[PDB]
Amino acid sequence: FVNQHLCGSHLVEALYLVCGERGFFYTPK
Amino acid sequence: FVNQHLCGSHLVEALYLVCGERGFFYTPK
Amino acid sequence: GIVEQCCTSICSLYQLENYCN
Amino acid sequence: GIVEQCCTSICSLYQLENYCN
Repeated sequence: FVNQHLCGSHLVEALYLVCGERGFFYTPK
Repeated sequence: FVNQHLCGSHLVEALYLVCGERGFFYTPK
Repeated sequence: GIVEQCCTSICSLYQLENYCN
Repeated sequence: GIVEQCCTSICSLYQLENYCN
């Protein structure tokens, strides 16, 4: 699921799945 | 959509919708 | 943190916006 | 940033993990 173009909610979802209990930061330019 | 229990991907989704171009940080304990 | 305020208890816009950049 | 690496171009696990806490 990670090896594609990921935008918007799709990108947030990938971060959520990958980072697990760590959580993550989502910071567009 | 924000005034409920929000867990996991549901919480991430709400952050994404609310924070817009700002982005956000998702950091569980 | 956010899980306590929004998952284990009812979330609010007010609290969500504290986690925006 | 992340949009450039993962949305405008093809994402990777390697890059995603740079944004985990």
